Amino acid sequence: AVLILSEARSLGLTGYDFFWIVPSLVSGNTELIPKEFPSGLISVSYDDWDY
Amino acid sequence: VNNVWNGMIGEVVYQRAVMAVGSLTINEERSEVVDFSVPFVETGISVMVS
Amino acid sequence: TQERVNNSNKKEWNGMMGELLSGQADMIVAPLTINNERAQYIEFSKPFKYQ
Amino acid sequence: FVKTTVDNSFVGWDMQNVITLDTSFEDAKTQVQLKKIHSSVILLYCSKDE
Amino acid sequence: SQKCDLVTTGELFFRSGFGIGMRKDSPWKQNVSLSILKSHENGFMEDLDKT
Repeated sequence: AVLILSEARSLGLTGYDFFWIVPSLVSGNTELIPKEFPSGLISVSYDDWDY
Repeated sequence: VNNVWNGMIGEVVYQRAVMAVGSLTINEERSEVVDFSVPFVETGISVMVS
Repeated sequence: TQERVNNSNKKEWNGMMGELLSGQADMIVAPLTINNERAQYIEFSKPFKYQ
Repeated sequence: FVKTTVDNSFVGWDMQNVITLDTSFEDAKTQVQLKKIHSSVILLYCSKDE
Repeated sequence: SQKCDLVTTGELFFRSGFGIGMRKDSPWKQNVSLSILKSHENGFMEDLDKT
């Protein structure tokens, strides 16, 4: 996913009017984030803060 | 009223939404604060009786 | 209206609009219909009639 | 010349983006600029090596 | 109406008013059009048309 997003950034698919959506498999450990994930990356994940 | 507007024109003037579509109308005091564009229907005023 | 020059692919304006465009006048006060082709490079005013 | 003869024609062409490649095969500005081509009649102009 | 020997078949199609053409780079625009509106509500234009 990181490679795909980095490659597609140059092509212009991640501008101001695109909303990437991705399952919990790529959300990872919710602590380490590489310098390839654009902001606005809605991704359903299991709860780890509420209870 | 009291040197302030309200509704459509009021929200347009105070940089809140750059558009106003609907049943507006061209006037002389209105056009001095905003800028309309190419009227497309013929309005006016008329009398209706039973 | 707008016509084409003789034996060429260029575009030319004849009559009222051509006279106005070539620095020969500033107002066209006369019966003049509002059209998309005209309004490309002339700033109109609010209409004073409807027909 | 292309710009001045495409704005006078009576057929109505469609000017897309015009691209210049200052440094050939620099893979820092050639790739990003070249990757966005939504056309089919590319009209390059180089000497022989470029 | 004046030469009472003809008729006007049909009602209307492609309606568009007249106007006062001026060049794009002219300072008279913002003061001319407004004036027309100010002259379109105090019965001046209707009176002139009636006359």
